[PDB]
Amino acid sequence: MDCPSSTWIQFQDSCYIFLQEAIKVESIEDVRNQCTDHGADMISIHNEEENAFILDTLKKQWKGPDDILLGMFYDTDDASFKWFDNSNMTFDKWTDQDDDEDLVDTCAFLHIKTGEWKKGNCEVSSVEGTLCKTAIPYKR
Repeated sequence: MDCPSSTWIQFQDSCYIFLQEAIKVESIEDVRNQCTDHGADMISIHNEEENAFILDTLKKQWKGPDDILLGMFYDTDDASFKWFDNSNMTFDKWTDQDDDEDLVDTCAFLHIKTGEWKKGNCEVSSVEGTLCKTAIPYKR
């Protein structure tokens, strides 16, 4: 087992788990805590392979919402969307959305249906589930 438990789905070189945890999310760092609690961090897409993986995988193993939070945060200083994986956003499935100055009002969620993302950061408490991605040093 590369992954901690069987609820962890191994993909390429990482392990994924959805834990629909209802917690007071102050910032996306708070929601991302749900994952860090498991030694993981929020999901991070570097290819459609990941994007479309999560997409089915979510519903295939776990429940599956219409959209899962991406593990992407909006650094308002850089004004960038960043992966909690701490790696460059080298891939993106951005859909055409409405976008004001700040998209801090919204967060980034990958759409379970199509695999499209929304812009933002989850600085809202309305997050009850995040996908966690942790890499496995076993395959690193």
